[PDB]
Amino acid sequence: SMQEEDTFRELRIFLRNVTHRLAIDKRFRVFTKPVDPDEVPDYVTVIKQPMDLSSVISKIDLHKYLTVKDYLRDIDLICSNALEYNPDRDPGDRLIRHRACALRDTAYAIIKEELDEDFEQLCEEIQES
Ligand SMILES: CC(=O)c1csc(NC(=O)C(C)(C)N)n1
Repeated sequence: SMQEEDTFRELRIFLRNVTHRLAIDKRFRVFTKPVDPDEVPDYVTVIKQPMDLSSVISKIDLHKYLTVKDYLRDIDLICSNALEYNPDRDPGDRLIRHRACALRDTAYAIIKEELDEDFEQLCEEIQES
């Protein structure tokens, strides 16, 4: 529909504003861009679906997210990716995991405070239709 395309447009604008805000936070600078193939050689070893905030922006612009739940699955995957690639006790692996979870917490907190439940409900009923 033309009204249903309005509400997906509204969704994307929201997901873009949220995503921009994770991305400009110093704590999450390591989640902004794909991991450098030189800087970290053995990443593509044990992480099978890389995900990062710039790829999330590109999935929005490509109309890949029809609901917030679908967006959050990709934030979950960033956080989940970081915990899996940094499982050691080291201070380097604990700084990264803490940042990851603070990314997840911030994303969910921003949505809980600023996305009307009903708006998300309408997004799911259109997608489910
Ligand atoms: C994106 C991500 O999960 C990531 C990027 S670099 C890194 N962590 C490390 O390179 C050390 C060895 C410091 N733990 N994690």
